[PDB]
Amino acid sequence: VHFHPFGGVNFYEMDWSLKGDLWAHDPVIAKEGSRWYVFHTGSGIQIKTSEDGVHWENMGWVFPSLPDWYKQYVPEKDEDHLWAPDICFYNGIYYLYYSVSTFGKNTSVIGLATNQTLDPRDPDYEWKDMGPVIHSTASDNYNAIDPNVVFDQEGQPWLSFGSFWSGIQLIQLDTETMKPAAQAELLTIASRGEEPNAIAAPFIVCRNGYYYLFVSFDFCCRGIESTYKIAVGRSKDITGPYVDKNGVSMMQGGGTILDEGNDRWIGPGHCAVYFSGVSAILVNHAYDALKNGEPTLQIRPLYWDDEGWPYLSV
Ligand SMILES: OC[C@@H]1O[C@@H](OC[C@@H]2O[C@@H](OC[C@@H]3O[C@H](O)[C@H](O)[C@H]3O)[C@H](O)[C@H]2O)[C@H](O)[C@H]1O
Ligand SMILES: [Ca+2]
Repeated sequence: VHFHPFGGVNFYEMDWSLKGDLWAHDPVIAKEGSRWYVFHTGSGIQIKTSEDGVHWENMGWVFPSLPDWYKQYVPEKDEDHLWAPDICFYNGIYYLYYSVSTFGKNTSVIGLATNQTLDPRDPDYEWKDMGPVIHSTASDNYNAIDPNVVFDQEGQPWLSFGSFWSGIQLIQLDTETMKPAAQAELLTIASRGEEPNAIAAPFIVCRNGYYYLFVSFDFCCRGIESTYKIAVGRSKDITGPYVDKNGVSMMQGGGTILDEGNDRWIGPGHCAVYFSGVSAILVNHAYDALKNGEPTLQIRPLYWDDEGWPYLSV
């Protein structure tokens, strides 16, 4: 994946029993040179770095504070937390999308920050505030949070996002601005078909002509009472229709469960999928039943069966 490069590494031959600073919620990963980076929900977007991918250490944050334009979309937040960042590399620039919102509301906005590099040791390092990308108001039937960018095979960039309300959205982005055209159409591509509509954190990857939409089912943010589950569906075309192993549409509650968690790692959710050669990994957070339900970073190798469906190794 050109926008999610990982050099010459085989994820299947790596040790993924993490150590270090592992507190994380809604993580994504990137690798530049010999450094690994994890971005996740928190004050101005939290950052962690690693030399091997096993030992992680906190590495500050993207923004010192919240850009002033946030107030145009979200009531004064005594909170300085930015949610669910997404990272991709395009034309020598790193694009970091993130969310600004208030828990339980859809008065939200997805912003964009760019940088020439992820390494603060490099003089070119500077996270630039490139403003809002797309937003939602209380009157809209979608929620503008949980962004994820994916370039289809044709090299066309797309932004998927959404949490509750009508569900998962999809919209084309322009290659020049990496923001949707003013007239781009917003497409709904997945929904539990229930009320509330507990589906969020979309992440799309293309593998052998198929587009896989990974999403999070049910509830986050409740410690040991979280019920998050990772589900997946696929489509021949990026616009859909995405369907699960049973042929059921993801617009009607369809979705093949990849991980529902257990009594030790509660509600695994908000995943990210990355490739390297034939290997792949699944990244997400899960609540630690042994540590007061604290959100913990998880990275596991992700395999694929002969029928083309993903599955985490035992
Ligand atoms: O930091 C994690 C963050 O939260 C995830 O979604 C949780 C929030 O609740 C969602 O809506 C819950 C309820 O459903 C109805 O629509 C009610 O009106 C509403 O309160 C919101 O979309 C989220 O703010 C996100 O996936 C993740 O970014
Ligand atoms: Ca995400």
